[PDB]
Amino acid sequence: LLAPIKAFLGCETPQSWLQFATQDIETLLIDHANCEKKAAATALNLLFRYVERKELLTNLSQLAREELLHFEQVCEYMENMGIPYKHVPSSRYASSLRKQVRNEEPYRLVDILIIGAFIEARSCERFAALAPLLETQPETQELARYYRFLLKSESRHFEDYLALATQYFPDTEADLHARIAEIRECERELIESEDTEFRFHSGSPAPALRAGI
Ligand SMILES: [Br-]
Ligand SMILES: [Br-]
Ligand SMILES: [Br-]
Ligand SMILES: [Br-]
Ligand SMILES: [Br-]
Ligand SMILES: [Br-]
Ligand SMILES: [Fe+3]
Ligand SMILES: [Fe+3]
Repeated sequence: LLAPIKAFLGCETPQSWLQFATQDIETLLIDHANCEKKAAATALNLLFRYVERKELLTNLSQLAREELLHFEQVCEYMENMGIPYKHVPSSRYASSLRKQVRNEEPYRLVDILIIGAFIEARSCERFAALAPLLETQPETQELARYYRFLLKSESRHFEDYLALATQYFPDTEADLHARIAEIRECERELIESEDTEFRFHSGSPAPALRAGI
């Protein structure tokens, strides 16, 4: 299941991220909640703009409902875990990737769908990496269960985004691969490079941030 996710991504989640993540479950979960909202937002914006693309309408409308359901599920975990819904401003991740999107159609559309694929792939890999680590303490065992449950969901979302990108790309398969490889390098750098904040999709925690715990 994770084999094609790992092939598609340009790196694994660094061990530095995973070590920090277990020391700030609160930020992890609130940012997770926000990411689920953002994935619904992305899909819905696409439903507004590309009404001629009929497989995108069917698939992404379903996806946006599932993401909203994920949102409600995380909100319930927060309730149950005693976690208030604090203001956590968004990661650098999605906004940086969104800066790569080309203006010219249909490359705009294709880039957005390729980024979707990478975001969903990365989430899937990161949930997978976290789940066994969270399993090790009782107060995070329920979250681990939930993270393993999400894996199937995210894997499908990745596949769907990538399938859409493939069918609406106008040029050769080789041209698609080369563009995917460009976005892969951007995403890899966002994940592996140092990051002074901690979020679901934040990069390798900086010393500054390590000192704070
Ligand atoms: Br859009
Ligand atoms: Br629903
Ligand atoms: Br024990
Ligand atoms: Br291209
Ligand atoms: Br880097
Ligand atoms: Br932080
Ligand atoms: Fe989700
Ligand atoms: Fe998703």
